[PDB]
Amino acid sequence: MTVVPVTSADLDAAEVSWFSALCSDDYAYLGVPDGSLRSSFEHCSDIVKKAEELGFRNILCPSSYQVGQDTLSFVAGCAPISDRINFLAAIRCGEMQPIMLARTVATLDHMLKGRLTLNVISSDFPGEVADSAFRYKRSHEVVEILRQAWTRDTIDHDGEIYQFKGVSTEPARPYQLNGGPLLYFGGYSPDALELCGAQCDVYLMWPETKDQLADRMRAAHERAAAHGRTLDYGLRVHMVVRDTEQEAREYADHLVSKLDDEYGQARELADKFGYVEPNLWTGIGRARSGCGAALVGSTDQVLSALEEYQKMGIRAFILSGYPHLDEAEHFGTKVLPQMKTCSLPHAYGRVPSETPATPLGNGERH
Amino acid sequence: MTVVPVTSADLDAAEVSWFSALCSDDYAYLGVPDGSLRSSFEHCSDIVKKAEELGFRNILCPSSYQVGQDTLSFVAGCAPISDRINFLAAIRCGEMQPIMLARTVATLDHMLKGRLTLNVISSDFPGEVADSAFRYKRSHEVVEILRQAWTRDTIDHDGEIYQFKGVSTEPARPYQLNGGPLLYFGGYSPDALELCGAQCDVYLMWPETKDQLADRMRAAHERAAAHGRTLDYGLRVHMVVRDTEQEAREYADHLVSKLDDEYGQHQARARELADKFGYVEPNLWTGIGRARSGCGAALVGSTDQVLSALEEYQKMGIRAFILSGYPHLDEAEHFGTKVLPQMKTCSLPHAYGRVPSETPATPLGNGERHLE
Repeated sequence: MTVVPVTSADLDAAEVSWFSALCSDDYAYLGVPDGSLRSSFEHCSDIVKKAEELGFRNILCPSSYQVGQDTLSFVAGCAPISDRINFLAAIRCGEMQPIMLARTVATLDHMLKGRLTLNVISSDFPGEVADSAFRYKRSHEVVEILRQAWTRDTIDHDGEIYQFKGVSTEPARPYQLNGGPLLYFGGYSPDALELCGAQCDVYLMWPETKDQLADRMRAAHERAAAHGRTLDYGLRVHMVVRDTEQEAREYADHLVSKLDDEYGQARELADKFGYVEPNLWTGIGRARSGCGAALVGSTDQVLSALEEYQKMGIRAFILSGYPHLDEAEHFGTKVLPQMKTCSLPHAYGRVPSETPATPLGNGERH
Repeated sequence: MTVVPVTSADLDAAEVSWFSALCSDDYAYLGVPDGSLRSSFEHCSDIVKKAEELGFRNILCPSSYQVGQDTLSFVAGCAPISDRINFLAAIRCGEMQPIMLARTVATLDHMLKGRLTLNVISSDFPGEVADSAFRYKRSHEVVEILRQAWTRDTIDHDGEIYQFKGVSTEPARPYQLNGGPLLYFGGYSPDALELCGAQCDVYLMWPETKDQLADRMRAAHERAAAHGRTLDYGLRVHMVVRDTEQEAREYADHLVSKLDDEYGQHQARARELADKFGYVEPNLWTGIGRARSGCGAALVGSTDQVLSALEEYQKMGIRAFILSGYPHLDEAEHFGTKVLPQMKTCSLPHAYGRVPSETPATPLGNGERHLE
């Protein structure tokens, strides 16, 4: 069947997401600063606007100290302007004070009538450096707390890094039910699995050999099962999709074309930046934009690959092209229509239909 | 003579601000929890929308762990929806990590094409308890840093609470120039003056006897002048304003009517708590203070009484007003149709010269984008 048991087993669809590129991540030629495509609100919202326009059911919103929009600001920016699309908010644990994060989570959740998914990154703070051990221990206690806000009356958490005995959750009650919003995050180190295992609702994978992926999927599930839980499974990958393959390979070679790479040329080139699979091009990795591989192929090639990834159990896709605008337009008109899509929160059953009996909703105000 | 020198001396106007009430602060009868008036986005934005509709030039956006909108979220909420009105964002220092705050500040600033003013509150964090000494020392280092972001190329700050050696400001460059956005905040405690002194652009005063205010204004200026700075001065007060005074006194007595106070009173045992909760001035009713809402006094009077009182406050040097009624919606409607049109208003940032006219040469604006 599926590589491992997946929480959304019986689901005959998948969440096909785009990318807001809030961290000056958008480009015309990779390595080439293009003024048109700075990560400004006008632009980045245009993406969300066009992404929703085309029927993408979520969009990742990254968070780093680069020129661009603060995640949570941008989400709230777009909340009024959006109708249908879910948001995937990057959130560095410890960055905003847990209880306040808990609130902001709620606030947004209500701003979006449930269309929210916190993505829990655990990296170093800007201008700060503390070791993995702590950073995860921290990101643990922060989710532990967010979870209390969403489930309990009162926050009672006596940790190594944080301590809260008896803090009303009324300020921080979210739109979503049944344990609160969904958490899409990954991690490969044991520490980052333990977390993806105890607390991932979704587990993200950066792109690899169809078999290497299986191994990740197992390695994750093993840790999840020890906490008596099943995960769902998602793929971050880039995208170059056209009618014809010799059009896609062409554009792909156009994207890196100006990049003054180590391979910009005793010329014994070890070029292990070629097609690790039929349609999985690791060449894009010669601009280390985080995602080091891209689906490249005809409409039908891409569609088949995603249909395969789906057969395995990968229930979410977090796609991203260059430009982020134009490439969403392609995949949108071409591949999207031909998938059965969903919103994981709607399926997982967290979002209610009419505004709920919350403090910020239809509850008794005390 | 204004009581003390004010930064906006020759300014023939004032910034007349309203109140978003994001901290379940809105009511019909004080002490009476009303579902109608939750601090939800729909509602609180309606205020900003109505407040801007009427020509209020700023709106304070408070920040506490009560049922309501997170400030900075709500500001960014309203940024797309607004055209004219400035926002005054409450900002608990240390709450968000300084460098990231610095960014968020920029992000918003650009979302608002300059229509931003951070209000620097220095209280305890939710579920946390730390001694005043530290809380201020912290709020110091946080402004010190925000200011670097707004002025310098990289952030270099070695503090007791925070340390950042050499952190590009490119991510965190604001829309505003000339020292960055404006800081409206108060404080009466020594520590809170020293700060309002070293770092207030505006200094906010909760309502008092026109003379008691003067004393605050002096005590503030002493600290400001010691740093070789002039402040501007702003008044938080509530509002009940009508055509007729015996209409305003009426509504006022209606607001506290349900409040289950010690004052809610045959062996004739009657205390004079109306000594404590009556008209300390002509039009300054301390009765609202029964509601132990933060602002313990309200302007109450005819249109023309209120207008005169504000014109008096203005003579002294108070160049900003942060007004708030009950309901927040309806009362803004009154003051708006009645008193507002009859004042010469402004935007302090526009006057202080911080906002530029065409989109600036910033990272997020019209600037050269540099390989990441």
